Amino acid sequence: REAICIHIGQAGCQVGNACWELFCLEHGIQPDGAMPSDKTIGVEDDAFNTFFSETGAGKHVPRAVFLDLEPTVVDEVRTGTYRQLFHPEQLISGKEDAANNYARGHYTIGKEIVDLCLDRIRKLADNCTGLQGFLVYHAVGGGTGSGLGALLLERLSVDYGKKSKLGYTVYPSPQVSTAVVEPYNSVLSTHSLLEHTDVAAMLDNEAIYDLTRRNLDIERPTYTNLNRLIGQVVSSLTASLRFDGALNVDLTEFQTNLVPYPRIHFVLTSYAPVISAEKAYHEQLSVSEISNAVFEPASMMTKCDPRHGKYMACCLMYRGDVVPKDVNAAVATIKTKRTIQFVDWSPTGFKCGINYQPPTVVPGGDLAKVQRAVCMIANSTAIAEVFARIDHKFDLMYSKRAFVHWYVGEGMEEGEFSEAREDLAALEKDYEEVGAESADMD
Amino acid sequence: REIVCVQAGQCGNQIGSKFWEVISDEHGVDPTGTYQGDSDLQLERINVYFDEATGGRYVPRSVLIDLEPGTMDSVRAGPYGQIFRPDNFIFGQSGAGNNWAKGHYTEGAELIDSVLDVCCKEAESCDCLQGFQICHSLGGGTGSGMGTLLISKLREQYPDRIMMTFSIIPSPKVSDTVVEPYNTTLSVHQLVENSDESMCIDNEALYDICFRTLKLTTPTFGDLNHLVSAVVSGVTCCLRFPGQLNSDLRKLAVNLVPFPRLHFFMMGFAPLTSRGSQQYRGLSVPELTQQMFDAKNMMQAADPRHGRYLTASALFRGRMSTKEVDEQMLNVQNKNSSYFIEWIPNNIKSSVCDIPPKGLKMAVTFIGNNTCIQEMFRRVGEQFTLMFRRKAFLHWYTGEGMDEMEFTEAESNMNDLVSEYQQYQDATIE
Amino acid sequence: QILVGHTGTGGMTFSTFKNGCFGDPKGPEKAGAYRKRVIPPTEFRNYYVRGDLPLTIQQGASRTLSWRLNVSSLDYHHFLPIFFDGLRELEEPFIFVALQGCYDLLERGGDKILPTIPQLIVPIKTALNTRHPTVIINVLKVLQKLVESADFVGQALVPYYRQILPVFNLYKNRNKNIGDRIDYSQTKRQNISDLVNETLHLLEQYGGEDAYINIKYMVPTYESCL
Amino acid sequence: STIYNAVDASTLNDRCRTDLLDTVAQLGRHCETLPKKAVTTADAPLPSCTFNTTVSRSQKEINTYFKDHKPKFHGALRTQDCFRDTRDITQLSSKEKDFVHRYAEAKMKKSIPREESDDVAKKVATEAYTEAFRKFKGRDPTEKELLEVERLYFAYADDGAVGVVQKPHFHGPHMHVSICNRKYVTCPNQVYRASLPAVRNARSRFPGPIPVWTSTKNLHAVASNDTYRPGVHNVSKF
Ligand SMILES: Nc1nc2c(ncn2[C@@H]2O[C@H](COP(=O)(O)OP(=O)(O)OP(=O)(O)O)[C@@H](O)[C@H]2O)c(=O)[nH]1
Ligand SMILES: Nc1nc2c(ncn2[C@@H]2O[C@H](COP(=O)(O)OP(=O)(O)O)[C@@H](O)[C@H]2O)c(=O)[nH]1
Ligand SMILES: [Mg+2]
Repeated sequence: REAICIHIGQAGCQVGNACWELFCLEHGIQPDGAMPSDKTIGVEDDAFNTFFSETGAGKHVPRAVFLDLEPTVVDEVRTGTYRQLFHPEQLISGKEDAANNYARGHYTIGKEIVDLCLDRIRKLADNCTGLQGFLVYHAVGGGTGSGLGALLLERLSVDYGKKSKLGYTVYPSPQVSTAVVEPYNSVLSTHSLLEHTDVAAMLDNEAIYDLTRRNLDIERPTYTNLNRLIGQVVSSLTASLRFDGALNVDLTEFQTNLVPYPRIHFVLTSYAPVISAEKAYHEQLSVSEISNAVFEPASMMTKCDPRHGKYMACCLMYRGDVVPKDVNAAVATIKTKRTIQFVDWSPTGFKCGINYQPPTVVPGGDLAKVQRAVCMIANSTAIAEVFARIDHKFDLMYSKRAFVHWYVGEGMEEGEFSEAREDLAALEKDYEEVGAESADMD
Repeated sequence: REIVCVQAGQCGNQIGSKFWEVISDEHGVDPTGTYQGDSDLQLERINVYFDEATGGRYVPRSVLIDLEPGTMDSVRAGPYGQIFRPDNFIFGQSGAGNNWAKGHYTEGAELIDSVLDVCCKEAESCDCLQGFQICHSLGGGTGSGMGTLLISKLREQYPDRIMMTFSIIPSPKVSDTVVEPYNTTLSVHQLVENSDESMCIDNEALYDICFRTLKLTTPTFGDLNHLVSAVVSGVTCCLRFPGQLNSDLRKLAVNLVPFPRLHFFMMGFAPLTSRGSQQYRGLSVPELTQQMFDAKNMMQAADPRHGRYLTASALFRGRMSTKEVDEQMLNVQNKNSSYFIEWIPNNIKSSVCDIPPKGLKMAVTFIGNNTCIQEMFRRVGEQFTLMFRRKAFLHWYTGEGMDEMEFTEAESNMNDLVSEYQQYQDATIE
Repeated sequence: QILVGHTGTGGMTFSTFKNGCFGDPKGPEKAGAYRKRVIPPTEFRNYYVRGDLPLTIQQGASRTLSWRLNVSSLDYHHFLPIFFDGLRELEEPFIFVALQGCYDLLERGGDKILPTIPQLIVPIKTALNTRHPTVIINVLKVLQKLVESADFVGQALVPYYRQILPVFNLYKNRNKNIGDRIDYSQTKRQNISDLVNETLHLLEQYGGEDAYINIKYMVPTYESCL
Repeated sequence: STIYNAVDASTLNDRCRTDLLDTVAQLGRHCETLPKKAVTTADAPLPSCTFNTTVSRSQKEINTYFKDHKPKFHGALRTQDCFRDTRDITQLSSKEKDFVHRYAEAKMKKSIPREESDDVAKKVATEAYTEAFRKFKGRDPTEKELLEVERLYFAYADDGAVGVVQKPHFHGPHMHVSICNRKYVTCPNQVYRASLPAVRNARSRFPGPIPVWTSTKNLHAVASNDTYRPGVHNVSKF
């Protein structure tokens, strides 16, 4: 039933702002936390419970923490429109950033703030009766997102144990770039995400820019568009928990169906009707068309082409007015395709979900209003190509020790570069080996 | 002579809801629980499925079990849900996750004592108890694991009664879950030891019934569960109404099972025909018999023409001559004689009951014991072998605690079941 | 336990295979009143070890007791309760000293035994609660000596039957039936039940004019002797 | 519950108990001796990351009985033919072989001597044909007229005569209909040994398991989708 969202650093807080805007507007909670008396929701209803708790006077408050080392973004949240919605204890801010150093966040600065984060998260977890995982939003390119995200995932994994941790991560884009030191932070980051996450979803800003230029008709996109798309995706994935449907899918079903081996937990994500209002009225939108859409690489939110690898498992979430015959016909058509290939050890490649609540539309010009949508999470060996470009950039920089004195000065051994690069190399070799056909019976 | 039903998981709860709709309609029970029927023949056997509550009321002798309450709000929301006794709902707080080991070992052993307590409370109230009836899917998680757990406990506690199961099995084409082969194989291993008679259904055959025979434009799981509720309520009809040649579940078992491992049966129900076509064909015993043996109207993907009938049974409802029933069963046995095992001189049992279901002049339900059921199991075993050689998802089951030896035992037992059926499918050279 | 194939009862059902309570059929756990209890430590040990008792163990040819002061001049109000507290001991040399001390103080106590009756009630009631047969026999013999020691002693013990008699009820009907065989336990007075009956008879005899009502009140089976 | 414990707790007598147990034992033995496929096993050179365990999931983990009986009936009808046992269904028919030889003769544009064999059936058939030809016409038949033996079918009669089956019946089950309808698996008019033809699955027919609803010009109709897979049907004559 309940899930708690943890937002770290700049990207994670801004995406959290867009997400909570969406979840408020879909349930109908006023920005003051109340609910107007003219709505037909009913006082008794419970669907909000996944994301809000009431104090008993009927105000709503959300199950989230916002974590940052610089004040500016959280003070922006504090002075914005949702000021009265959040409890002030939930908005935690340090004094100064981790300055794009993973070492500064992990060793020097995050160590001071981390115990406050655990005390607030504990205060949330004590006010639950069916917590079924943590959702984490961060970028691995920056210093505090990498360092405090890793440290916090380690501490959470010791303290909470078996509870599931699902990550949405903004990875360094393959040719769009914002800072020089992105490869070092991403390599050092991937070791912690490897050990301390149950499923990891990969996002690239260059892909969401491509999707908003190509599919939407936006000449001048900004981060709010990308964050609204991410919010729509999370709302689609959690809708299966919150509303009635023909074939429900509990959050444990994603991990059970999608993950074949305990290390093979990095997944590709895509969303079908990313379409503008003018295009949406030019096209019919049947179940099979959006199912065909989620498999085109032009639809993906991570910059990888799945045609260079093999799928192991797919999980398809349908929400809205959909009928099982269309889901079955679509999956059989996908299976028919020749450019879509599954590993021969995974014959039953698909998991389905069907929910009656159509996706909510948030005021503005970034998505049409539609009666049905499908969202996909899939595990594929193609992801090894995504890591290879970071490793090439790391090798280029590390060949001259271009910046290492900063990292060594803030507390890290030089050995950690070689260790992390060898561990990510082993992850590539794992994806090479798992994708090798079973030619042992010859 | 009272039957106790067990309904498990979402599929089981939905099929059960449709079953209790069909039975309450046939016996004229109002959704308030009030008797509103129009003949004494309805009242005189109401005890078979209903218990009597004070001043008029009737309560249905059924136990509802599931591991997450999501389903409970759907069944509670159904048209008859209020009728059910509150104490009969036993539920947990988190789902089975479609994992057999979780459903069998952690929440299974946690809840099972309260389910066994309810089943014993219900059984000891009957003046004479007939067999149990269970509906569940074999491909799921809580259905397979906890259903077979409960079956094992009831077989320990009631070894002299009959144990009958209706079971849903995964289509090779209509997949919904990646780990279906493991759950199916382990559940079939449990059933072949535990069950006395088991009927197996694939959703693909019910879908083909709906599309080809009924020509439904937009079928839903409610139609499939209506077909299932029709056959389940039909098999028991001779238990609870008068007739010229009465029959009983034990007599069906005695005539159907030649050897104790050969207890897996196919089902069919004959008067299915679309509303446009119905003006074109009247009901008659030859027509019912022809549809009854037509594989289009049969609820499994295996076809009888690829196997042989060991035995079959037909139960007729309605006012009809016995001569036509006997001569039809002789004519069908004679005309298709190559498909019947030759060392048994007569393979078909007939039964005749006076009271048809409301609004039909006549109906028949068909139970068949044919070796072509072996084809489904080889297919499931193939997908299992593809998955098992590579340890594709095995770490989930081993992390719960299962030994790989359970998987090798279950595979060996199913393979021996397939072999035993396979020897009887092909006749000797002579 | 795992399910091995080819061993189930599948397809083999026969009527021949046939197999309102608020508590478990085994019944409640026993809490026996005859079980022995722990022995609390006594002040007699401390008084003997420190050396406040005016007596010595004279060895000679056999163990006796010698007193530095004549017995008739001691302060019974102080001394008598400690000796009665020594009846609870079980190991040497405390038991011999306590028993011989109580006997030879009761032998020549005089007219001062009567005022110190209420002080001896607590040692008596705490000795009998131990449910150890040896101290029970010892305290029963001590009571038999005490009742006939001086005048008016028995009439003072009538109000205190409430604190002494509950132990007596356990061992009043426990004699062994050996038929025609002869009993050799009579020589050393090691039987408990006969001692209980004799003590009850003596207590009623010396009680006065209303001891029977109280003894009957506290021992239901008892019937009068006079 | 195990069968042994159930029998021990049952209320049978000793003889029925031991008979039941022995029947179960013989059924198990016959199941064991019946040869079909064996259990599967894992491969030897499995790669890595199939045994390694992530720390998060490490925290997750909890740490002869059967008898043969052929009772013959006196005076039973004949159900086999000497001529029938020689032919094979898979090989092309004798008329087809004659056409193949005539095809070769036409292609080469010259006569080709026929193959010679010492089969008894050919000799018997030629003897009978010559006798009947001499009966009908008072001449011995010419070698060109003896080529009819290849085209026709031959079979014995009940009294030992040799004749020709004019209208052969299908070698599978078929119907001889009279005042009553009857089906015959084998009949004297069949020219090949009895066998059961193979049929397709009932649920892999022209529309798939889930058809798509389309329309004609002005009526509703049905069509197939990817759930329908046509058969291979890779076979050709000659
Ligand atoms: N999609 C999306 N990406 C963002 C957003 N903000 C920053 N990014 C990207 O994330 C990377 C920068 O990471 P930051 O979040 O700024 O790093 P940080 O967590 O603030 O770490 P510090 O600089 O030490 O405070 C760049 O690739 C940015 O393009 C955002 O709001 N949405
Ligand atoms: N006929 C029928 N099949 C169902 C129903 N609900 C689910 N299924 C099928 O059963 C399989 C899912 O198994 P499920 O019932 O969810 O297993 P469970 O979670 O243990 O109860 C899929 O093949 C579904 O299509 C139903 O109401 N009727
Ligand atoms: Mg920052």
